[PDB]
Amino acid sequence: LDAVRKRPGMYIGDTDDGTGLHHMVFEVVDNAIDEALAGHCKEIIVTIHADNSVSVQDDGRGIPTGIHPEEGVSAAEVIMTVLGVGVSVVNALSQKLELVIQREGKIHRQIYEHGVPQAPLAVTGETEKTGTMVRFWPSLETFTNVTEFEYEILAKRLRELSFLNSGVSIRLRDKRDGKEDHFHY
Amino acid sequence: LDAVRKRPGMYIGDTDDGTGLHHMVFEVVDNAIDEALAGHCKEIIVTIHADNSVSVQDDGRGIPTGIHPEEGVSAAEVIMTVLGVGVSVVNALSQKLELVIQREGKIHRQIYEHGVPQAPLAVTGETEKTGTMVRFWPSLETFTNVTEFEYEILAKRLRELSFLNSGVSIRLRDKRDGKEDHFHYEGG
Ligand SMILES: CC(=O)c1ccc(O)c(O)c1
Ligand SMILES: CC(=O)c1ccc(O)c(O)c1
Ligand SMILES: Nc1nc2ccccc2[nH]1
Repeated sequence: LDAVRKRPGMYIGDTDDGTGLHHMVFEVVDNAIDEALAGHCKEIIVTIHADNSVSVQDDGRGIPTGIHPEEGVSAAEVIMTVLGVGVSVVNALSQKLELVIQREGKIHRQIYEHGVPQAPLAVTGETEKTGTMVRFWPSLETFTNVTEFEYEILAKRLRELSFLNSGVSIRLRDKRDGKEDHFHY
Repeated sequence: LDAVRKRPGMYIGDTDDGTGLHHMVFEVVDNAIDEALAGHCKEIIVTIHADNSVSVQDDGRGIPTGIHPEEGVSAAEVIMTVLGVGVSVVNALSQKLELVIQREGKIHRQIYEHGVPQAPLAVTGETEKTGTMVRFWPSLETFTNVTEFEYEILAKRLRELSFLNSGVSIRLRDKRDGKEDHFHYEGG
């Protein structure tokens, strides 16, 4: 991931004018859409939190949790840490990232800081539901000037995606001012 | 460097009791002694700064600055970013690291933060002198509990090192209180 950390702008886009900041959300949403497509309910929830983080949930199968035979770590960790530009870019440029996977009757959790896992992916409980959730806090060392998520930039792109991905429900929620939308074709 | 960032304790040692913290200085000092040994004058200066950073400088040839054919970056950057334990561990576990190389009449400067170079190695000026200087700020995200450099730990070790490295002048300076030492054994 140091190649991404060296030149963030080349992977995510301009880190000063707000282009890169919002692309972080869109990269995560692309992965959530693929997961939503192969599930049953087919819904995604993008939430802007009051502390300037964004969470993207899907209700799909849950991304794979088993150990990757080559890398020797969880398959999820390989997705989050190894080089669509990839969510590993988003992880590398996030001062914190929380991963939650609901799969095969179990809830799995992992925390990253600047792309570095704080511990191995771990089973934290039981559940009937399935899906994946990523909440990330953009690194304020990387992202300058425009540091706050504008609602309408996200709403605009998610609207475009809802037409292209006709089977998927996309909800957008802003916890700062209570604004919300529901894009579905 | 992510392998070091994943488990800092495995590379630098205990990051709570202060032993790992001081190992950061001694790893850089071992590289400075290697560079000093290649010259004739051979002086090293270790300085504890008032902001709890430590600088280590030598007056040797200066570490290589040319672009590495495979890696596509300066040889200096390769040394600082590719995995004693190596300086790349020190760089990875420093919230800031400043590199200054004087070589072939040119001053070269580069800044790192948490192992990540902020720009490519750059010729910023001219010089009659040669040598390498590394100044690092230990990462407070990694190093907990004991976060300040004890003068006595460094002074004791540098004194021991002086007797193994003949002709190498080792100066220790503490800018917090003005305390300084000069270890120079000229045996053989
Ligand atoms: C990282 C990843 O693969 C991913 C998949 C689904 C998600 O809902 C998400 O937020 C991230
Ligand atoms: C890391 C390295 O090669 C190095 C060489 C000389 C030095 O004086 C120093 O502080 C570091
Ligand atoms: N603050 C901060 N920035 C970092 C960049 C890479 C790895 C760890 C880091 N901690």
